Order: sequence, then C-alpha cells, then structure tokens
Amino acid sequence: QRIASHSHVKGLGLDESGLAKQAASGLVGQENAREACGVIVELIKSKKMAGRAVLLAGPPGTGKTALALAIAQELGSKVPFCPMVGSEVYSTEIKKTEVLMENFRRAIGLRIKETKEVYEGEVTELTPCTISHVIIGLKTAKGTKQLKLDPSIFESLQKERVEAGDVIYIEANSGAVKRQGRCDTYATEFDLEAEEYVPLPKGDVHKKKEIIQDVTLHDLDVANARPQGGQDILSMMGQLMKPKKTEITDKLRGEINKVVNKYIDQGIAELVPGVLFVDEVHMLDIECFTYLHRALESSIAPIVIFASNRGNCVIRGTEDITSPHGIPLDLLDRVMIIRTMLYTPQEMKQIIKIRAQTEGINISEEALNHLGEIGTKTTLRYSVQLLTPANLLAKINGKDSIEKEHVEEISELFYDAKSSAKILADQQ
Amino acid sequence: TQRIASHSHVKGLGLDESGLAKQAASGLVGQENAREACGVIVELIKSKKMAGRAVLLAGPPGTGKTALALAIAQELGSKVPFCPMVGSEVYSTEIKKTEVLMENFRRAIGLRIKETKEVYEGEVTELTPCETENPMGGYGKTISHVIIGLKTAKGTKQLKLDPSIFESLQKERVEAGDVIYIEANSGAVKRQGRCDTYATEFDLEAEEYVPLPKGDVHKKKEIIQDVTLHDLDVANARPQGGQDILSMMGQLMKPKKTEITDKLRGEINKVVNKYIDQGIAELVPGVLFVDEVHMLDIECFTYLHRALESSIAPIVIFASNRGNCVIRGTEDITSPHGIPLDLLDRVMIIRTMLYTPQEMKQIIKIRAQTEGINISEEALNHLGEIGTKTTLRYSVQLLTPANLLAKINGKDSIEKEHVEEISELFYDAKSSAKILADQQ
Amino acid sequence: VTRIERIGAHSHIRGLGLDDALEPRQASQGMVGQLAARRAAGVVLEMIREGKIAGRAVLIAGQPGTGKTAIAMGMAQALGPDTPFTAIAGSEIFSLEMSKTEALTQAFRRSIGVRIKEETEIIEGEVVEIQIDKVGKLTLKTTEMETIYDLGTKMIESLTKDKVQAGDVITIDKATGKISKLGRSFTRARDYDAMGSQTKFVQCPDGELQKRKEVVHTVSLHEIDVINSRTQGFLALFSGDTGEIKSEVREQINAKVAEWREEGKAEIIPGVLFIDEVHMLDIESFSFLNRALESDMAPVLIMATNRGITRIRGTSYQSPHGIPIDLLDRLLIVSTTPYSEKDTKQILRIRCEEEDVEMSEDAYTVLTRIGLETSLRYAIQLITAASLVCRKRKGTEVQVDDIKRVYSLFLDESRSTQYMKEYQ
Amino acid sequence: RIERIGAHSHIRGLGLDDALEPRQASQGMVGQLAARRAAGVVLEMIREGKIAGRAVLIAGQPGTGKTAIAMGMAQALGPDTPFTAIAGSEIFSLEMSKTEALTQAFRRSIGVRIKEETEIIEGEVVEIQIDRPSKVGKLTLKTTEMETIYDLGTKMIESLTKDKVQAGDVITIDKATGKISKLGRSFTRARDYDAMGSQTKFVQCPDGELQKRKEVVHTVSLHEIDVINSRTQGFLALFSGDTGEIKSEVREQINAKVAEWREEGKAEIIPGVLFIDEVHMLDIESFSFLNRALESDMAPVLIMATNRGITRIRGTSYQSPHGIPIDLLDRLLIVSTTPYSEKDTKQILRIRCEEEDVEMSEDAYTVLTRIGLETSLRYAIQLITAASLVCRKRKGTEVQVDDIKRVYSLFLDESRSTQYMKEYQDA
Amino acid sequence: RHRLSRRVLLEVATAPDPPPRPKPVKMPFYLDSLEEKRKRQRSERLERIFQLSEAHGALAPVYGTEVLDFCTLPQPVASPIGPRSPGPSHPTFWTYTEAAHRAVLFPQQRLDQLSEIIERFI
Amino acid sequence: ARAFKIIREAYKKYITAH
Ligand SMILES: Nc1ncnc2c1ncn2[C@@H]1O[C@H](COP(=O)(O)OP(=O)(O)O)[C@@H](O)[C@H]1O
Ligand SMILES: Nc1ncnc2c1ncn2[C@@H]1O[C@H](COP(=O)(O)OP(=O)(O)O)[C@@H](O)[C@H]1O
Ligand SMILES: Nc1ncnc2c1ncn2[C@@H]1O[C@H](COP(=O)(O)OP(=O)(O)O)[C@@H](O)[C@H]1O
Ligand SMILES: Nc1ncnc2c1ncn2[C@@H]1O[C@H](COP(=O)(O)OP(=O)(O)O)[C@@H](O)[C@H]1O
Repeated sequence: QRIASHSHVKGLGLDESGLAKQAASGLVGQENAREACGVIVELIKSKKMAGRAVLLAGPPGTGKTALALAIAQELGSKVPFCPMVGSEVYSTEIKKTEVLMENFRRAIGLRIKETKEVYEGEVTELTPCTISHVIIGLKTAKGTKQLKLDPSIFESLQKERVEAGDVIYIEANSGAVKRQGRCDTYATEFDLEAEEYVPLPKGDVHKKKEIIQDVTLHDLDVANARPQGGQDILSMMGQLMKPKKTEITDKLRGEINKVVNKYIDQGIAELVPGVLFVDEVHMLDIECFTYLHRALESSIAPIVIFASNRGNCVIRGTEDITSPHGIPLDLLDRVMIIRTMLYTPQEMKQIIKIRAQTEGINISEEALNHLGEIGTKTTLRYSVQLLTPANLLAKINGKDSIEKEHVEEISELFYDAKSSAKILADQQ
Repeated sequence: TQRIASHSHVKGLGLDESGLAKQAASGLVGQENAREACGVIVELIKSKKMAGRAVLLAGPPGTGKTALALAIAQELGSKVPFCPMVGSEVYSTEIKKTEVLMENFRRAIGLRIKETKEVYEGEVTELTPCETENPMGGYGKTISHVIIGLKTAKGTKQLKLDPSIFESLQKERVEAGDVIYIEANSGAVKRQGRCDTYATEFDLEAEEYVPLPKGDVHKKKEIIQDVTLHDLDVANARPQGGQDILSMMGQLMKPKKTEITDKLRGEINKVVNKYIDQGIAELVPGVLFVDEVHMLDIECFTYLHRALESSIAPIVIFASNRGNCVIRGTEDITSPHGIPLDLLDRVMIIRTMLYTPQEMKQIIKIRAQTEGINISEEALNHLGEIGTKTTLRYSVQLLTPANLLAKINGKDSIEKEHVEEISELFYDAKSSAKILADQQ
Repeated sequence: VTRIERIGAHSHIRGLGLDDALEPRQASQGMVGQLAARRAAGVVLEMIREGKIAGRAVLIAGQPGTGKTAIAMGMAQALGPDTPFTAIAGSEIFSLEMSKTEALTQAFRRSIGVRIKEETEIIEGEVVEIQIDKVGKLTLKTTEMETIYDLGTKMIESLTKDKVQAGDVITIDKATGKISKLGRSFTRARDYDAMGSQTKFVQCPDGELQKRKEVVHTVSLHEIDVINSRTQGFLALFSGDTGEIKSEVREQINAKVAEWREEGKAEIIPGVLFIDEVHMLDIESFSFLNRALESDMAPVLIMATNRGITRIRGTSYQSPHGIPIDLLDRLLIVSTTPYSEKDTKQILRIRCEEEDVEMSEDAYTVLTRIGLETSLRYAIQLITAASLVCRKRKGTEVQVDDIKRVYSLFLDESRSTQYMKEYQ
Repeated sequence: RIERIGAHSHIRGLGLDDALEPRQASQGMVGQLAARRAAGVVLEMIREGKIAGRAVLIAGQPGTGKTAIAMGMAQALGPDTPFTAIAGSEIFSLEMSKTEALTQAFRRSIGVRIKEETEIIEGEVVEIQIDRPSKVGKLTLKTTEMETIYDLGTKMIESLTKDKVQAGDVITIDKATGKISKLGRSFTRARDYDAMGSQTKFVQCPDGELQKRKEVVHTVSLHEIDVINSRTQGFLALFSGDTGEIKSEVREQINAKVAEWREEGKAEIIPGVLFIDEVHMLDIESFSFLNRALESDMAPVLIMATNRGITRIRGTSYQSPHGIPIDLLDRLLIVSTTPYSEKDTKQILRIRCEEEDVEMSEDAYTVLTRIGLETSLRYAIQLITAASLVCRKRKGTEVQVDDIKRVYSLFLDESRSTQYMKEYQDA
Repeated sequence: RHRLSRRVLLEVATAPDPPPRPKPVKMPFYLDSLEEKRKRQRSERLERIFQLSEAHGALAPVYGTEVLDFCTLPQPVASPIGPRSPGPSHPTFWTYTEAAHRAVLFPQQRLDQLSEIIERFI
Repeated sequence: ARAFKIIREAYKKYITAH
C-alpha cells in the first residue's frame, strides 16, 4: 500500500516504565530522545497543558522527523495531527501571520455525538395541505411511511422537482432533501430516457443513527468566514476563490470559542487537543518567530513540535544575526530541546534490516553486512535507497533475494551526495 | 466630549495686528521667528492666487513643527479645508505610491457650492382642473391649469400648476388628503405619504405618514454644499446606485483609485470652472500638511516637484525631522534634511530654535492648563528643571500620571514629591539607552 | 470536563497585585516582585480606566523573562472586560491586502469602544389569520390580548416576500422592520419528522402586543467596516476592508459618533492597544505613530521590547529598543528588573499551584537554582515535565531525583548549543 | 475661470519668429536662445507629423528652464494636438507593468479625429401636438428666414417626450438618430405665469436655413481607443483606475484599423508630444522597452528633462551620462541650456513678478537678482510673492528692498538651513 | 423568556380547541400492539421536534440586526450627493445641492455622454 | 389589557342569547 519513508515507524516503543527499548515498533537507538518523546506524549494525553513547544535538534538524517511521526502514530486517530513544512508558511495570497494562526486552530480537534436521522425511500405521493403542511409517502423494501414535512421546505421539494416515483433523502434537522433519481421499478417506462434509476432502499425508511465524527476548529472558522446564499448577487460566492482569507480576532474566533465553550458545558461537544508539527523551522522568517513565540503563550495554543535540520546559522530575514539551530535565542527559550545524535554501525544495520523486512525483500547476511557498512561511509539515507534497485536487478536476474553482487553493483549506477560534490567540484 | 489631545492647546499663531509674534499668546510661546515666518504663508493661502507653493518646517525633534503647523488650520479657520497626512501613508497595496500624493493634492482643494430651490409641502385638499375653452376643434375642454390646495400648520392656499404637472400627478397615482412635495424649478413632484395628523388610525401599515408639515406652504432656503475635488473625483470614479449592472458591483471592495488624468482635465475639474464662472460655486483652496516627509520614496520626491508645478495645486507645509540623512530608496546619497537637494531648492525653510528652560516651563504650564491639572509652583519648577535635562516631550508628559498619584494620595494639586516619584517609575530615552548599554 | 482555554503561559496572572493606593504587594493576584514596574502599570491603568487624555504610550523593557508580557496581561486582566484591550504582535501588521499603515489604523480604532443604546417600539404577537384581496387585515394574538390590524400594499409585499403563515410569532416595528422571530406552539408538530433549519417552536409571547425593547451593545470604533461597503456588516468576519478611506472614516464616523454622544445614543470608552514585540515595526510605522498619537481620539499604547542598542528594521541605523528616538520622545519607558533567587522560587511555586503540581522543598530549591543558572521560563517547563515523569512512576510528589531525570531529557538552549560541536 | 496661477503659467509659448529665431524676452521666454531655437525646430517638426519615433533631450543645470521650455512648447502647440506631460516616477504603477504604462503614455498622445458629416435641423419650436391614445403628433420649427411643419413619427414623439421640450425652445434634431439638443430658450416664457418657476433667460433664434449640413468632429486618443476596446466594461476610458490591454487581440487591431481608416480618409493622423520629465527615474527595463517603442510609425516624439550628470542608472550599477544608458541615448539628440546671466535672471524675475501682479522698486529688482544669483533662481522667484505680502500687511504699494530683505531673513533657501544644521537632529 | 419547556409541548398535544364565531353588535377491531407502537413513535416524534427546536435557537448573533441598522448610515457614506430624501422635515434634504449632483456622472450618464465614440470607435 | 377580558366576557353573553 504505497510503502512510504516513515511507514515502518509505528510508535516510539517505550516500556510500561517509560524507558526506550530497541522496540520492533520501528525505532532503534536514540534512547534519550525517544524517552523525551515518550515523556512529552503523556502531556498530549493529559489534556491540561497548552502553549508548549518541543525543539528536535540534531544533525540531519538522525531521525527527528521520524520521532515526530512516531509521536503522531502512537497517539492514534482520535486526536488530530497536522504536519506542516516551514516553507509552507510563505503564502503569496495571505499574510504569514494569519496562515500560522489558522494552522494553530487546525490541530485542536472536536468530537461531538449527533444522533441525527434521515428518511429514505421511493416518494409515493405528495399532498400539500399558505400551505399548512405537505404529506410525503416514502416507500422502502421494509414498508412505507407518511410524514408531515414542514411546509417551509416545500420550497426545496419543488427545487428538486421530486414527485411520486423518485427515490430521495431528507434530513430531519434542516430539510436537506436530495434527489437520488427515479425508482428502479419505473425504469424502461420510456425505452430511451436520461435517468439514473437508483435501486430501491432496503433498510427502514426511518434511518436514525448516531454520527460521532469529529471536525476541526479551523473548519468551523472557515464555515463561518463567508456568508451563504444568492439573495441578489451574492451568488458570486460559488465563484472566484477563497484562498485562506484572513479571519479577525476581535469578532469571529472569540465568538467561536464562546459558543464552543457553551456547547461543551451542555455535554454535547468533546474537545480533544491535537499536536502540531513544524518541519525545518529554520526556514521561517524572523517575524514569523516574533509572532509565534508570543502566540504560543496563549491559553488555547496546542502543543507544537519544532524540527530544525541544521546547526548554528544566520536567521532568515536579518542576514547578519547568527543563532543556534537557526532559531533566535528569544524564541529558543520556552522550548524543551531534545537532542538527536548520530547512530552506530549496529544501529544503522538494524534500521536497514527493519526497512528491508518492511518493504518485503529478503537479503543474505553477507549482502546486508556490506549494505550497512556503506551506511558508515555514506549517510544512513543512502543504503535504504540502494536496497530497492538491488532487489529489482536480482529479480531481473531470476534471483528472488539480494546477494552481495547486487548491492555492490547498483552503488555504481547511482552516486551519493559526497561523491557528486567531489566530481562536481569543477562547477559543472 | 473634549477628549484632550496632545495639541488641543494651540489655538493660533498669536500674531498681533502688525504681524509681529507675541511672546506668549493663543497657547503658543516663543518661536517668534518661526511663528512670524509661517504667518506670511497664511496670507498666501488666503489670497487664492498662487499654486504649488511649499514651506519646509525643518528643525530638531520636538521643537514644535506639528505645534505651529496645525495651528495654521486654526488661524485659517475650519472653513478652508485642511488635509493632514504623514509620509508613511503613501505606501499602499492597491494604489501606486506617486498616486496617493495626487489624491491628497486634490483633497486639499475645496469647492463650496450654493443652490437655491423653492419647496412645497402640506396636505393636498383638492386638485380640480382649470378649463380651456376648446383650444383644438370641438372635441372637449382642455386643462390650462390645475388648482391645487395645500394645507399646512400655517395656512391653506390654492395654487395653479402646468398641465404637464397634471400629467405627472396622474401618473404618480396619488390621491387627495395626503402630503405631496413639489419643486417648481425642476418640476419633479415627490410624495411624503398621507397626513399622520388626521389621515391614519391605529393601523399597523408603516406607510410613513408624515405629520401635517409645519411652516409656510412655500419655502426657499439656499443649500450650501462643501465638496472637495477629491470627493467629486471619487464620486465620478466609484458611482453609486442600484442600476447599470457595472454599478451593481457592490460586492467587490472597489478601492481602485488612481484616477486617470483624462477624468481630471475632463469632468469635475472642468465643471468646477463652469460653475465658478457661472456664479454657483466658490473655490476654497486649502492646505496640504505633509509631516514626516523624509519617509517619502525617491519616486515620491520626484513626483512631488512635478505636481507642485501644476496650476491646480495647494500649498504644502513639510516637516522634516532628520538632519543630514540618506534618502530612502537610494544609496550613498547624503542630501541634507533627508530631502533631495533638488526639492530643497523649491521649498522655503523655516528654522525653529531650541527651547530654553523658561520657554519649556511656559509650555508645560500651558499643557497643564489645557489638561486641567492644578500643578503647583514647586512641581512646575521641578518639571522644568528635569525637562532641561531630557526633551520637552517627557517633561510635559509627566502631568497625567503625577496628577493620578496626587489624587490617589488625597491631593488636588501636583506637589514636588509627586513628580519626583513619577520621575523614578518612568524615565526618558537617554536613561533607558544607558541602562541598555550597561546590560548585554 | 475540559474547556477551550486550559492553563497557558500567562494563566496565573489573574490581575495586578496593587493596593487601593497602588502600592505593589510582594505577592498578590499571581504577580510577584516588579514593585516599581507593577506600580507604573497600575498608574497607567488608572488613566486607562479614566479615559480623559489620548496619546499615552508606556514602554516596558528589560531582560528576556522579567515579566513584560506578564505585566501586560496583568493590566489586561485588572482592566475590566468592558473597555477594549487590543493585544497584537509586532508582526500582525505586515499584511498583504493592507499596507503597513492601514492595518495599524484598524488596530487603533479597534481599541475604542462605543456603548450603543437603541429603543424601538415592537409589535409582536402570534398571527392568527392573514387575509388578502390589494388590501387585507391582520389578526395578531398574544396570551393576554388580541387585536386586528389593517394592512396595505407596503405591508402586504413584506408579508408575501416573507412567507408568514397563521401562527408565526411575528415581530414588527415602526418602518416595518419585520422579523420572522418564531413559530406558534399550538400548531403542534407542524413538522412530524423533518423540520427546517431556521424553524423552531416557541411559546406564545406575553404582555401587550406593543412593547418597548431596549438594546445595548459595545461596538468598537472599527465599525467603519460596517459601512465601508454595501455588505450587511459581514465584512467584519473576514479580511474585508483594506483601504481605510480617510474621508469616509474620519468625516463620517467621528462626526456621527460625536452626534450620538450628544443625543445620548452612544458613548466612547477608550481602551488599550498593546503591541507585543514592537521592535519588529519599521521606521514607517514608527513615524506614522508619531503623528497618530497626536490625534483627538487615540487609545494608549503599551510596548514590550527586550532589544538593546539594535538596528531599526528598514534602515541601517541603530537606536535604543530598536526604534527611532523621535518615537521614544513620545513614550513613557518603564523598567522590569531581573528576578532574584527569591522571586524566581516564588513564581515557580505560583506556577506549580496552577496545575496542582505538588513539589517538595528540595525539588523547589533545585528547580530555582536550575532556573537561575539557565533561564526562568525553562524552569517553568520542568515543573510539568517532572510531574508527568513522576505520574508514570506511580508517585504523588515530584522529587529532586525526578527533576534531575527530566533535566537530562530536555536540554536547555545553553547546553543544546554547547552540544553542537559535531557540526553535522 | 478660477484656476490659480502656477510656477509655469507665465510662459504662453516659445518667443520665436516665423523663421524660428528666438527673441530675447518675447512671449514670456527670457534668454536661452540656443535651447529655445532647438525647441522651435523640434516643434516645427511636430506640427508637420511626417516622421514618428524621434526624441530630443533638454539637459542643463537645475533651474535653467527645461520644464519651462517644455511648457512653452506645450502652449505654443495649442489644442487639437495631444500633449502628455508625465514624470519618470509615474509609470511605477501597481495595477500594470512598466512597459504597459509606457505604451499607454505613448498611445495617449496619438489622436484620431473622425470627420462626420451628419445632417440635422435647427430651429425654434413654435408649436407641438401629440395625441396620446400608437401616439402621433406634429412639430413646427421656426428660423429667422423660414418656417415649416413636421409630422412627427412614433419614435420622434417618444424622443421629444423624453426631452419634454415645449414651445419657444431652440433645439437641434439629428435626422439620423433623432437626438434633441436644446441650446436654450427663445423670447418666450410663462408656462402658466401663476405657478412657481425659476428666472427666465432668452437667446436669439438660429439663422439661415432651417435644415443645414454642418460638420461635427470626434477627436480621441489611441489610448482611449485601445481602452474602450480592451474589454466589454461599458463606458471605459474613464473607469477611475483600470487598464489591462492585451497586446495582439486589441493593440495590433487598433493599429491596423487606424491605418485602414487613414487609407480611405476617415481619420488620417495627428501626432503628439510626450514630455517625460525627470526621466532618470525610469528603470533599465523601461529604457530597454523605449529602445524599440520609438521604432514604430505610431510612436510620437518625446521630450525629456534631465538634471543628473555622471550617475548610476536606476535598477543597476552602470555609470552613464544623464543617468541614461547609451542604448536609448543613441537616438535622442541632446540640447544644452546655458545658465542665466545677471541680466537674464533679472528680467526673468521681472516677468515673473509682473505675472503675479506685484510692483517692485528698481532696487528691489537689484537685490532680488543678487539673491537669485548667489542663490538659486527658484528661491528668488519664490521670494517675489512672500515679499509681496508683508508690503500689503503694512498697507504698502510696491515691494521695497526692506520687505525683500526681511522675508529673506524669515526663510532659508538651501544653504542657510544646512549650514545651521549643526545640532545633530537625527540620522 | 419563552423557551417553550418540554412539558409544555407534551401538554399542547391535547385535543385542539374550537374556533370562534364573532358577530356582536353593541357598545370492535382493535390492536393493542399497534396502539402501543403508534404512541411510542409519537413520543419519539415530540422528543425529536423539541430537540430540533431547542437546537436551532441556542446560538445568539454577534451583532444581530438592530446593531447594524444603527451603525449602517445611509448608503452614501461620504459621497458628495445625498441619500434618498423622504421629505423636507429631515435636515438631510437641505444639505446637498442639485448642482453638485450634476457634477457626478452615473455610468449610464457616461453612456449617454460617450454614445458617439462608443458607436464610432468600438 | 384587562379591558380585553371584560370585553370578551361581554361578547360571550350576546352570542349566547342570540
Ligand atoms: N531511530 C530510527 N529508527 C528507524 N529509522 C530511522 C531512525 N532514525 C532515522 N531513521 C531513518 O532515517 C531517515 C531520516 O529522515 P529524516 O527524519 O527526514 O531526517 P531528519 O529528521 O534528521 O532531517 C528516515 O527516513 C528514517 O527511516
Ligand atoms: N510653540 C509651542 N507652544 C506650546 N507648546 C509647544 C510649542 N512647540 C511645541 N510644543 C509642545 O511640544 C510637544 C511636542 O512638539 P511637536 O510639535 O510634536 O514636535 P515636532 O513637531 O518637532 O515633532 C507638543 O505636544 C506641544 O505641546
Ligand atoms: N511577576 C511575575 N509573576 C508571575 N510570573 C511571572 C512574573 N514575571 C514573569 N513571569 C513569568 O515569566 C514568563 C516571562 O515571559 P515574557 O513576559 O514573554 O518575558 P518578557 O516579557 O520579559 O519577554 C511569563 O510566561 C510569566 O509566566
Ligand atoms: N526662459 C525662461 N523665461 C522665463 N523664466 C524662466 C525661463 N527659464 C526658467 N525660468 C524660471 O525658472 C523657474 C524654474 O525653472 P525650471 O523650469 O525649474 O528650470 P529647470 O527645468 O532647469 O529646473 C521658473 O519659475 C521660471 O520662472
């Protein structure tokens, strides 16, 4: 199923006591970093601390993004997780500040149990009783039922042109009448006619079932950003786009928070804090940092994970101010920094074996040994790449497994970064 | 409500009848050489003769540029328009830089226009036709006039109108016993519903029954409009209404200025002349106060002494605060006052002197009088002393918090200890700079 | 139970610890130390709540982690929710639809409140019958009385375009600003199974049909957006206004608000505009403020910058606090002295009291020492970190050993930089 | 009427003879014989309009009459010939590119006058009958020489009712379209004479034949054509801000159709002048485009005033004379302006003060020339009105030397303010 | 004030009342299971309508309607021509001159002005 | 308001008699 780069990482792999193993979950080594990750993962499940940040600092290829993906996986699906690249903040349509604001409102999830109900079946008759009400008979395989249908939605009933014979939905909450098409038994009434002829529903016309699906807070904000309807010319909202347009703090998000708190107090909604993740934070502008190190101090900001893929370098936007990890010292504080260190030959070999047994390739011992040794000369992220074409050539040669004659011969077709730099020193 | 500001004390230049500045008058003190220099340009403005003149208020920070700059709007009075703007308002996201300059240039040129129109009001009692003895062949009588009786709180009078007015009335679908509105100069007849005084019961319909109009049936009162050239420009630029679908684009923001000069040499700029020479409008050339002019871009500075050479342009009162500084938008240029030499060659510079302890003391006294603080003579002296060290701004800003500390400490007048306590809670720029230099 | 707002950074700051005489308490209302700074904060809060003068800017400066933003949030909390308090970061004005100046004008006008009050005669009652022949009559009903009303063309058009029906509890006023407020209840189950989204059953109104309703609401002076376009006010729910037409804004909104202040239908209540990290503003915005603070109606400013002698954005010059001197002239700077061994432990104990992280005395001492060595804010994170580490340890009180266990997991900025000897 | 005088309102045209020989101080132009003769040559080249795509640059010391010569040429050119004055900084727009702004500026100085021979009627309305029920009516028009009766049709009746003209009104009836343009009222009044009404005004009735063939003319610029032809937004060429013309679909078609019209004789040509003041502001790309924009038959001549010397070209780091690259500078020939001498500055000040209607004594002229020779000429000209106000304030008659000397101490020109700038205000 | 509490709805389920007639002039087949099912579904129906009615009126507007109508000045905010003048009784009529109104041309008036060049240049 | 109830009580009697 489209094996990805981090598909083998399924969790941090801590014990019941919180110590890091060489767990089969997909992570080996990085004992202290994995322990810190597991310690902070409990903060998310506690659902009491907001406005935090964790900086995963270390050389490239050491698996900080792997640690972030493991944190995301261990939580599960109930709590949202929003991975974002630092470069994505630079949007040419809307200011970066509001982009980051909306990004902060996307991690926070919201579970709500709606016990809605809809009515489905072949509409058998409409009898509009200045309309007092309209009775509609819906037929299904399990019987027929007559419903007094709130004449206010007779407008929509006519808008759908529905009449005796059609199969339609209707939502009890709002009147969302939806024409599925004509009934199956009415097909062939005209040997040629452009119709759908949807099958007759088999279940109970009265379809009452609970929906415990969750939505994001930014989704709510967007749904409350622009109006709806074509009163006179407002139809223009189904046309020219709405790219992440800026909301306003003073009158929209405040009211959203108020109404959400009201609903939560009534016991209907259910809040679930998420986890935001910013990749290559060094790419953000100095003003992005100046806004972030004060917005994350609020009482609603979710826990964030910062990942810097470089050491002491000049911060973008100043060109003359150096700071460790490309993050200013003013913002580098308030952030629990977790170091990520290099691996050992044994750990590299274990990672390569995990990637192999995950991708589905069986490899001999003498082959895996040199494939991992290459991980010492080259970076860990090169043997993983070489592994696949070796199996490809082997299968081309009939051999289902990877012998040492393939991994050592495919390393010649492709060159690594250091070799290319050595050859490319000529500027061409 | 007053809502005391930072410059709500300057009432005028304080010049005598001979044009000499008084030592202290109209809230301003000192700066006689400057208050007399910027007083001649007041008469220049009141002449409505020159166009594109410029005066540059160049001095150190806090000397009073804005003090005696907006005071000219007081001497000139509110009748002539006064358009103030800071140099940072030119940078915009929907209108080019050099265009905001022009837009502000035409907003300063006012144009007051007067019109006289008769008016009719009152309940129409009866509308009977006046007979014309068979003007055409023997078909039937003809309406030569229409006798209409209008009732008002003053009295009821019968009036004659033209037959075209009769046709307009018939197609208007009005009835008797209601209030109408006639304007003989144009001929259009408007309706104000029925007469709320006797015509309507407790019914619910909000037909907007107007009470029996009070006053003479016939009334005339000249309407005096005060429109600027920028207002009429934007009006001809962003039309209004509910027709002509092009105008129906009320959903879009439509901030789209940059009025093309075609619409300038053509419309309003021309009908302005056709109304002035006709005796309907009187041009009221105003002032264009542009402070912090050093913020303008090189393009803006270049366009400035091209728009200042146009016959249609108001005076300009610049306020440059920087000394010999690099022009914004260029490199390795050290033009004085942060203004290009070419533009400085076109402006008359008024140099404001530095305030002495006694003048700053008078200024503090006047600002305390304005804010309503009952500062004592010892507190005033100490404020002057501690203001001779720092700038005048910090010195005169220690009146509101000191007064609060006084009121909190059971007092009705700022004492010597109150400003001392406030002087330690808050400090000026130099003190904070030293504290920062001592730290990392 | 879990609300939208759990404990954040500045959550223990529930006010400003000053006596009636503005005398700062050593520890009160969550704040600690900063005696002179908190007294200055209270002095400026006094003029804020007073609202006579306009153009007061108070700058709070100091080392990173001395309580500038803390004092700002304390003032925000000490100040009642009635007066506006617009807190924005120095980078919020760098908009693409708005210039660096118009967004600042909107932020300024957002901190000026306007308590509007309106009175309108409302005719409300359950519709019993509606006849139409054009002319007709209306039979409105209440639980107390009933009456007939004769309609006309203007009313019939409004009763037809708005599909009122027998039972709809209508609400009418002078000028016929009709509202389909709610529906009768006696027409039980008008909707057996499916009901409209906007429909809802409500009990019959009480009292007489004619009732005087009084509505009071606090709208900000930024309401110009309500008339900046032909939209129905909903431009204030998104970007919307970008131009801030000076003529319209000033010469209509200010004049009409002054007129309302005389009629008594409104009253201005100036607020505060707190620009956090203001050193990110360019010389353009500073030179703009220089004049904006000189206007008739302008909120007070509060700034929190830690910059020493640093460069001013958009220029090669350097000035104190990284902003031009001409602006410092129009400010009122306040100090925020660094904390001592005692104040650090005190604020750490207060922060532990927030999340009920019961700590030991030795753990408190060790954490205070660590925070004095590396940083104040860092010690605030170790509280929750060690709490979570001890929770899995099946404990009930963070110990010194649990603090040291966390001290190795989450390294600080200093030690993190010290560990960058590999240089990848 | 009321359009206050400006800094360049005194020049009413180049003071040249029939042989392009500049006079000393005729028609407001003082001195500057060489540059004035050059401008006269280029203007004689303009009123001929048989070659398009040339350019001429006027360079010299600041305040020597470059923009003055430009305004003089503009005035001597008169109407019926598009003249566009633009500063180099005006093309830096946000709604269109620089090349687009330059194309618009060029095409704004190319006029197309379509001669239309439309026959109409012009006479005083004597009587009108209209039978409303379709509706039918009649009309009677009178001129000083003859009268006639017209049997109006349905659409003519509709038009006259929309205009709602009445007896005595003098109107013009377009036989083609039927548009009724009323010039005023003849010697007739009193619709009822008992109803209210405004004051009455009358004008003589038209003369000659009732129906006569006159000549209307519609003169528009090529820019206005491309504009109203750009898109279907109704009533363009004003539209307050917006031009997004397409190169091929519109521009080339406009050019081709104008050439076709010139071929048959509908509207041949009337080239104009594009005075680009302070052209040093233009970017390197602007000059790159101007290089090939002048290579077109529809490229009108442009005049540029330069004040810079050997200075880097904006948008790059290439030093070049006049701040203009030698690529564009290869076409345009340059004209040099000599700094005004003592007698030249004195006479310039004299004319500029006689333009403002202010009388200055003989010694006032001498002292002001002294100031304007030690200082810039613009400051000496600005000191003409400033000194003319203190005199009036003291109920004086003509400006004396004391008033000028006082207003000189009241203000600072360029050097008395920088020399006093020794306080380290801000930098 | 009138939220129509639950029990009120249950009580309203009683038989209806008869309408008035104002003209005064002066100063064995039965199925218990079917009845039970109908009663249960009717109770569910009433609970459903009560839930939906309570869920549609729980949100309060951010401004409402009187707030905007109060802040909403006449359509022309600062335009040089006045809004719809219902009569002379309100100041707004004696503030805008018709001459100033002729200074601003509406788009259809621009059409009337440009008709000639619109015809002969487009 | 209270007059409405008395007026309805008065109406009842007339209709009851006729
Ligand atoms: N502890 C680990 N266990 C398994 N695989 C790892 C581990 N650390 C790193 N890797 C592998 O090395 C690669 C590093 O990629 P990435 O996380 O993007 O680098 P970095 O995060 O250092 O910028 C990942 O694709 C991952 O599969
Ligand atoms: N002539 C004066 N009389 C009274 N007060 C003055 C005078 N000049 C300056 N001030 C005071 O000094 C303060 C700052 O001066 P300002 O004009 O803003 O400085 P600048 O114009 O140089 O930027 C003002 O608030 C004003 O009260
Ligand atoms: N007097 C105080 N009382 C309680 N907490 C404080 C105090 N001063 C500082 N803090 C804490 O220290 C942190 C400092 O953060 P911040 O205000 O952003 O630093 P600065 O304003 O110095 O840049 C705050 O999160 C706050 O909780
Ligand atoms: N030939 C001339 N005749 C009369 N006045 C002149 C002449 N040339 C320049 N001037 C005067 O010089 C002033 C400014 O000249 P300007 O056009 O700015 O010269 P430049 O274009 O070289 O800067 C004008 O006010 C004008 O009165």
